[PDB]
Amino acid sequence: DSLRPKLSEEQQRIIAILLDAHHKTYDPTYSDFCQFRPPVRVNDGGGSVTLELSQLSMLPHLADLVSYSIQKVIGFAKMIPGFRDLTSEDQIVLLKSSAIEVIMLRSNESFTMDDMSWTCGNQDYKYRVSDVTKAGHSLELIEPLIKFQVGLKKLNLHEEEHVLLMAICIVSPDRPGVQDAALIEAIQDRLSNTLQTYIRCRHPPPGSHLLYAKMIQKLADLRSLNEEHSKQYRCLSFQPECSMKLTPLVLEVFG
Ligand SMILES: C[C@H](CCCC(C)(C)O)[C@H]1CC[C@@H]2C(/C=C/C3=C[C@@H](O)[C@H](CCCO)[C@H](O)C3)=CCC[C@@]21C
Repeated sequence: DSLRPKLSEEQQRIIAILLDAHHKTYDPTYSDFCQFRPPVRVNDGGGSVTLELSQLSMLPHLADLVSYSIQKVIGFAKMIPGFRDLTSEDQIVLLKSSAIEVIMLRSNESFTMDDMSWTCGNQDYKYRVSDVTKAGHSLELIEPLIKFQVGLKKLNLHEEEHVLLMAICIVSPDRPGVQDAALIEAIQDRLSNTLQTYIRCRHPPPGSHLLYAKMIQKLADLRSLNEEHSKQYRCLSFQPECSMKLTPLVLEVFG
């Protein structure tokens, strides 16, 4: 063929709602960042696990940034068509297991290939590999995280595809501990069908009909980064007085 059905009225509403949800929960001016505990950058040119763990100089700032981001994700998820139809128990399972992956996805909007930084930013609010090691993380997370960001940037997603990919990430029927996997799968399928149809209808050439499979592959990549973050957060958590440098929400979500 191959067939290019038009977006239904419902799929059109779904996309409008997700776009609106993202515009209300993602500030592209980063104007709240001055409210976070300030960034501190110690002398660590090369760049010492002992010193990084001793000082955790960027952790209060980046933990506030991540906590703030988790709050925005909860807000976004609440607006996903169908999410509120789930049990409060399943909503929380989905939120806590996807939070770090959605933060990695939504952070792509501040990421720039100009210098491979998340520029929120300023100079104070520009985050590089070395800022992330100053928060207690190691290259086994950071280097594939940068690779992931570049790979995602190069998909050149429409904002519609970006918000759908975040929604699909969150409403995933295979997360540990979900009860109503069938309901979650139904909601995800509706979103996935919307995304597939959108790409067919609206995405030039085509056939860049590998775009959907490239997007699904990013979801698998995110599971990997999630396991590695979990390992590294555990070792950060062993640092005496680390909990003062985090926040209640971060402690709960990642504990
Ligand atoms: C693995 C890290 C998170 C976990 C850190 C922790 C200390 C909790 O383990 C990194 C993931 C990316 C993260 C990062 C920027 C993330 C952003 C996400 C968005 O929510 C922000 C939107 C703000 C408006 O709503 C903005 O795009 C920046 C920079 C430098 C590495 C990290 C701190």
